[PDB]
Amino acid sequence: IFSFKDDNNIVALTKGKLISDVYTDKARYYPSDKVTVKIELNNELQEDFRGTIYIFYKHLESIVGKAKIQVNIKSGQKKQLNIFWEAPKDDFKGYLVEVYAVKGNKAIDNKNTAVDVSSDWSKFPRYGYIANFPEQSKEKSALIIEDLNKYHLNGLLFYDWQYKHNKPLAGTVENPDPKWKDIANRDIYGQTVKDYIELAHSKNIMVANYNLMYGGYFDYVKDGAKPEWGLYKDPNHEEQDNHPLPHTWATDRLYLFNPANKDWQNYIFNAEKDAFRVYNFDVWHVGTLGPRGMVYDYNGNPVELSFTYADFLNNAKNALGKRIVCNTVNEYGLINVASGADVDFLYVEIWPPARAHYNFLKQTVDNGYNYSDGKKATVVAAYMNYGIADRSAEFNKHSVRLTDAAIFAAGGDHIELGDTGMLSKEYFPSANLKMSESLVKAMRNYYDFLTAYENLLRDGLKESDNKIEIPGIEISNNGSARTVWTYAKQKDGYDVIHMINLLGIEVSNWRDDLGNYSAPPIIKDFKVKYYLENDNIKNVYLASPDINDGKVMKLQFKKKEDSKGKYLEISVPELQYWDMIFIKKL
Amino acid sequence: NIFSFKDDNNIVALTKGKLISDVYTDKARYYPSDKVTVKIELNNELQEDFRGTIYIFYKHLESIVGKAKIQVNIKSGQKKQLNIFWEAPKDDFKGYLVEVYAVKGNKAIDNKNTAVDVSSDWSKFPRYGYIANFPEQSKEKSALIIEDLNKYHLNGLLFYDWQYKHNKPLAGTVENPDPKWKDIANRDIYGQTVKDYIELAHSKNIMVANYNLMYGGYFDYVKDGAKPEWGLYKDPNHEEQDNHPLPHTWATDRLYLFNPANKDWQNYIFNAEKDAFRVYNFDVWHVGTLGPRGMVYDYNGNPVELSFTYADFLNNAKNALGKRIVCNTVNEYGLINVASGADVDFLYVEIWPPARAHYNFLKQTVDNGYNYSDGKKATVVAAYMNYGIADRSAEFNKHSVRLTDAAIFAAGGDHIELGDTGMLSKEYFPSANLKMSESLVKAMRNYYDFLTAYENLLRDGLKESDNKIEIPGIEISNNGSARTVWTYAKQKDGYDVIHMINLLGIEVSNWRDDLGNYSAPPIIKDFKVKYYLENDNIKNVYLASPDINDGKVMKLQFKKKEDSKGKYLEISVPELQYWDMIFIKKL
Ligand SMILES: OC[C@H]1O[C@H](OC[C@H]2O[C@H](OC[C@H]3O[C@H](OC[C@H]4O[C@H](OC[C@H]5O[C@H](OC[C@H]6O[C@@H](O)[C@H](O)[C@@H](O)[C@@H]6O)[C@H](O)[C@@H](O)[C@@H]5O)[C@H](O)[C@@H](O)[C@@H]4O)[C@H](O)[C@@H](O)[C@@H]3O)[C@H](O)[C@@H](O)[C@@H]2O)[C@H](O)[C@@H](O)[C@@H]1O
Ligand SMILES: OC[C@H]1O[C@H](OC[C@H]2O[C@H](OC[C@H]3O[C@H](OC[C@H]4O[C@H](O)[C@H](O)[C@@H](O)[C@@H]4O)[C@H](O)[C@@H](O)[C@@H]3O)[C@H](O)[C@@H](O)[C@@H]2O)[C@H](O)[C@@H](O)[C@@H]1O
Repeated sequence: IFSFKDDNNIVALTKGKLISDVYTDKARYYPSDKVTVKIELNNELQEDFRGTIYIFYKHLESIVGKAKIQVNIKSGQKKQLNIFWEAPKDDFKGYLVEVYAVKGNKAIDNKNTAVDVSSDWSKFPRYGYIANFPEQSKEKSALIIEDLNKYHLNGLLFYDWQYKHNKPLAGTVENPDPKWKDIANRDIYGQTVKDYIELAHSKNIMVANYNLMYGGYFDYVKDGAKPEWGLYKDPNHEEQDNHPLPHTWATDRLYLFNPANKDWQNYIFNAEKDAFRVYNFDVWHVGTLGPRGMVYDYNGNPVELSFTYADFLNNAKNALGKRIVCNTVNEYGLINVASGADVDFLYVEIWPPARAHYNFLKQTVDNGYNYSDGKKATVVAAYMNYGIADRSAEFNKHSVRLTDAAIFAAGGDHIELGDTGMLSKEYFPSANLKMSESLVKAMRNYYDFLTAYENLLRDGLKESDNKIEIPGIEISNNGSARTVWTYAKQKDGYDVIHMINLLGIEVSNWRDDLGNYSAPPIIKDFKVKYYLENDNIKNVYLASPDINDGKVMKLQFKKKEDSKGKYLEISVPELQYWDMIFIKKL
Repeated sequence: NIFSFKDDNNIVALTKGKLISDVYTDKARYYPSDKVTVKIELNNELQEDFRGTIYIFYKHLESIVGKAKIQVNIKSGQKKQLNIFWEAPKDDFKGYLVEVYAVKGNKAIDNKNTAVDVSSDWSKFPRYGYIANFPEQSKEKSALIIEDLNKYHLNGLLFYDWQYKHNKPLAGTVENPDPKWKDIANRDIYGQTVKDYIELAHSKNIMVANYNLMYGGYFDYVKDGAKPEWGLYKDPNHEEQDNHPLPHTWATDRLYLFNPANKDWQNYIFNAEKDAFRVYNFDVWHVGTLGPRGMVYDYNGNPVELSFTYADFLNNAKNALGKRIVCNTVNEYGLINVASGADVDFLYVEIWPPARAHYNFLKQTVDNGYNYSDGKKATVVAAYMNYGIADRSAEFNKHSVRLTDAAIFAAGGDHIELGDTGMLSKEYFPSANLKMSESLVKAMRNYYDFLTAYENLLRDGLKESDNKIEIPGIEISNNGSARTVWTYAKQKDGYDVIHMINLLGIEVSNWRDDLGNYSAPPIIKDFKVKYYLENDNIKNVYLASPDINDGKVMKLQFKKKEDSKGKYLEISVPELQYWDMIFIKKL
């Protein structure tokens, strides 16, 4: 009766009319932790409810637990219901949690959440951000943290919280200044920073401190940095490299330093040590600005910037006793960081206008996997609808979903959600684009999916060369326009096939610069052919954040053979944006 | 066997180059069953008369597919040329090594090799070069230059800055072409030299490519009938047309850019090109691009993302002209778009430091072109060597130039670097301040023979292999890291192939060597390579290198073994200097 085909499942009639929300107390759980599932009921059935709430805990295709609770709730009344569960003992596992409201012998509402059991964020990063630190009650800060925990975000990057790039702590360790100007002359309140950190930590969220690897203000000599540590655009120390900034900001430019200079390292590590002593950050998120052209140290020797990164980052980790993440802009330095630096995971920011094609969302994640020999996960910053980011306007709910399907299916994570809603540009506080209610609802599904299926998306997978066909439909393996983008991967116990619908896409630009993409065409009851070596295939499944909020469905299939060999012919009921087929092997 | 180098009757070492002065062929590529003419130039510098035998062996990978011999009497200080005729075997898209030996008594005293490519079309195995200067000159002089380039088996040549204007390539009319004109840099171009080169190139089965941008026009383009409505703009109000700035002394101060998706621009530039192709018998339009332009808009203020306009422009150009098309995607800007959607003969990528400085990019550029085309298009790379010293009069670094070619060729690529001025040092092809030393020329002859002769093992039906490689005692990498042997494996029908590229003398993984000061790699002799291979139906193990006996295959000793990581072949390698290709023949 919890099956949606079943005549005793009228959920489509009454969806969201009893179950208002479902979420958990934390972002991440240690094995055997108590998990608290929180259910918010709001009876909008215009009728009193006297029934039962069913909860199923699922690991991929399997039921790993269930619970039921009788609940009455009168028309127009609200209630909360908490369900308590012990996280299973296996580390690094994702689960879907399915909640059903049942009256009589019939399911009348359903909503899902997810649970990530991971002892460390670094295998399955789900990075978000906080860009604003105004004076506000701890109570208001707690509400923002609760909002973000809905998406199971397990890391938060605090963007432009610090005082100076070469002196992040305002005041001193013995007496910290409670208020200061950031880079853009915004007011930052230290107590808001501290509150966010504590609230994050109570939900097992890692908190990351943004600063550049190599930046200092116009007046860096006053604070005790030397021109002799600098990075220069010429071999005669005339023009120190720099990042120009708008004239109302705290300094007219950030001057750049040589990361390989040992005096810069000692100086910046000491300044950060002070910041980490006052503000209980877990991570230093080390920013970079990407390739800088031909550059030189003070004495005119050329500097190969990317060759300096790993040494800097490993020394920084040792100096601070904290975790490190480095942003390799446009993959500049990614090979060097992936193979040599003890970073928690890889982080790649795309700046435009190269890397516009959908395939780069996949390929960036593939490069991170290959250059790390499969040891590091990859986070992508890929700012959606960037061409309209100076408009008072909305994120396009279609292109945002396709971009996330592209990154998530490839085994990546997309840094996009935060206190201001969603990122529209590299300056995180810029918030001219808002998420509509429909997009928010999509993101809840997509982030539940990213969590519950993490074991099939980015755990022990290799690329498969088994051929896929979708008879009658144009396909591509690389995100080409007017195709279903499809490719396969394999791991121990499972083969996974992804289908991403670009049939509505005329031009394969993931960014959707006018914010005007449309709903993909919907294909129902079609066939996929998967050319498989082995015969011991008992079951084939599908899950999609577009279909019943990520609930697994068993698919019909047949074993067949034609001129290209043996294959499974898989019956697929529906594709909207993104479907994940998964085949259970031995 | 007196021809093997380990044999004591082979004393080639002492008298190398003292009798066989050169070996080469009449054409760049051959159709199946064409007559192949191998030309052997003798110059007896032995200081005694020679009365012996010249042996020619025709090799396909490990196997002898033919042989010939001719006894020769040649006196001390005499020169003679032999012409030896062979029939190209019937299988298309095959490369061969041609080994020439001078034997006196039972002793081999000299050796020189060349190669032969049997290909009915250049596009599978492109070997692209250039011609940059078109002064007034005799056909006989043009023929000598084509002969020099043919030594390297170049099967296509890009004519760079031959044309009159980027928006009007033909000077004069079709019926009355101007016999000469000024190019974009105000150099004198002679029409007859362009024509002579085209004709000479065709006689050797060399494709000739006409350079011009996709979307460029001179400062006075309105006079020539082009409209600013077709243009590409840096703002949405059509205030400032996008442009490529040029020196003030040149024919135009700048090249104004147009929107390739504008059908009126297409129609105009296709007609302009149609006239040039009616006069000059070019085979290919090599369509230039400048790479990313930032945010650009059409005349009405609509944003244009350039990379997504390329494929359709190129396909329309091909259909309008009836000619072959190639398009350069600068730093891969547009590469996926062209590779997946354009009917180009092959892919072409300029790659630039600092972003793409790492050795890995030489391989990854080729891998991308291959993956994005679903294995259907070959890739050519432009990577201008020793760029940092290229404004002053000097020599190329012979070590970094070899390592760059090893990396490109091993990956299944080709490198556009050789032409009328010697070798490329800048993106402005005529800039020729760097010269190749004699020793580099000698290496390039070897490397281009190797590129041709081993084309079937380098870029014909190969996939990446995940079979483990170890080199005990030596640091290795799969990605061109500094202070390693760069090694990886590929497999095809009948062969596994293992490349080793020696980056042990490299401090920083940077292929360009901007100061021109890279050193000879260390030489590693008599070492072991472990190659973990499941199947044991192995026929033999071979090695070829352009650094060792001019590309001649050697059979290697190996042993079947097993340790905790699985079964492996322990392969004994006599020597690695720059680049070895091991290949393993399956049963
Ligand atoms: O007189 C003293 C000077 O002489 C010499 O330099 C002359 C000029 O050469 C070039 O311009 C002449 C040619 O212009 C057109 O073709 C331009 C080139 O098109 C391709 O290369 C594109 C691009 O590559 C490099 O930039 C990479 C990348 O960098 C980013 O910063 C940028 O945002 C991206 O858009 C860009 O893709 C390179 O730095 C840049 O110069 C190039 O524009 C193609 O592969 C090249 O072969 C081709 O040259 C025109 O179509 C041609 O007919 C014409 O010959 C050069 O662009 C000018 O900068 C030079 O002034 C000496 O070499 C120089 O030292 C001296 O200053
Ligand atoms: O009048 C409005 C105009 O300015 C606005 O944009 C402001 C600037 O934003 C960025 O620079 C500020 C930023 O600079 C460094 O960080 C640069 C980037 O590097 C990191 O690695 C990271 O990945 C990025 O998120 C980060 O932005 C400092 O380290 C950091 O503290 C500062 O915030 C741009 O780089 C500048 O070009 C901009 O001027 C407005 O958004 C624009 O639309 C207007 O141009």
